[PDB]
Amino acid sequence: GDQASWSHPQFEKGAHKFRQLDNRLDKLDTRVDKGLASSAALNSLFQPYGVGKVNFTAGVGGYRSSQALAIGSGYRVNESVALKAGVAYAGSSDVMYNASFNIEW
Amino acid sequence: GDQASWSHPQFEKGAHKFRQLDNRLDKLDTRVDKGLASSAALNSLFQPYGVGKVNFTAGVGGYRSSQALAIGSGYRVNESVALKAGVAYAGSSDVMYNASFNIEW
Amino acid sequence: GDQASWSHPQFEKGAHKFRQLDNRLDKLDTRVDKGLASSAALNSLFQPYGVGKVNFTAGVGGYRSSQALAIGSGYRVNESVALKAGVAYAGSSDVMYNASFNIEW
Repeated sequence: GDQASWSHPQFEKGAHKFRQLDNRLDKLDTRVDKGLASSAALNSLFQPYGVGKVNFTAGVGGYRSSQALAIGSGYRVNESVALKAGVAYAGSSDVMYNASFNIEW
Repeated sequence: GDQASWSHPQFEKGAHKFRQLDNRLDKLDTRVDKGLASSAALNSLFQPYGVGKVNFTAGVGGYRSSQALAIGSGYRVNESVALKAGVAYAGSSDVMYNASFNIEW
Repeated sequence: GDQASWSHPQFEKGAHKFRQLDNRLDKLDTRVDKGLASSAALNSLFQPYGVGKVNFTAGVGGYRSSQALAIGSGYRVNESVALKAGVAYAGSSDVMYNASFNIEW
């Protein structure tokens, strides 16, 4: 039983199975921790005004116990239609890209 | 050992256990990939102005290697109080709903 | 086989291994459900205007089949530079913090 809490070794091949599963779960949670932190940072922008010019959006964020840096840019044309798109950098292999559009009803 | 990398079969019933766990993990990660993509797309809006009318917010996004479509709408009354709410459609069984409010301090 | 669907018990110690893994997966998905709901709620704000004052941002959200409450606040100085930062409360042990900045290009 390894030390006490873990206790991966179970059978002739249960130790490798338990370790593999435990490693996969930790990897999923990690991607969500950093992935959410970066995504939020990007979704935390909104471009300050924009009657017909370009605006730079960027910022950092954090989730649970992780941190990520997100960036982006969009062009705010007129006061009726809009558009925003940027990329977020989380951890190492956790990258995401956004692209939405705002409109007045 | 299946092919080489996988190697699900372990014992008399380890093959089914390893496959079930591997399938569950992949399903969790998937929901996060599309779920985050859609959520972000919705959170990437902000409604262009709004002194006392309605605004339509919609857009698409992507995370890691997935894509989702999000939509929403809110009424921007006055220049002090606000409100935004919309729904996001990710994958197939990945739907989320938002509803927040902005205020000037 | 427990009841039918579950069927955790497999070997002399497979029941405990299957239960532990199944419990971990459910815990990961949970953190993502509430974590995404709260994060979105916070990222669903944008501060209504701000030429040189403070703005309070807060709201709730939901993902899949969960609900969370998020809050935050930032100071909107001038009509070129900006900043937003807040904290989101999800479930019980699912807390996140954001902090980004907007700028006109």
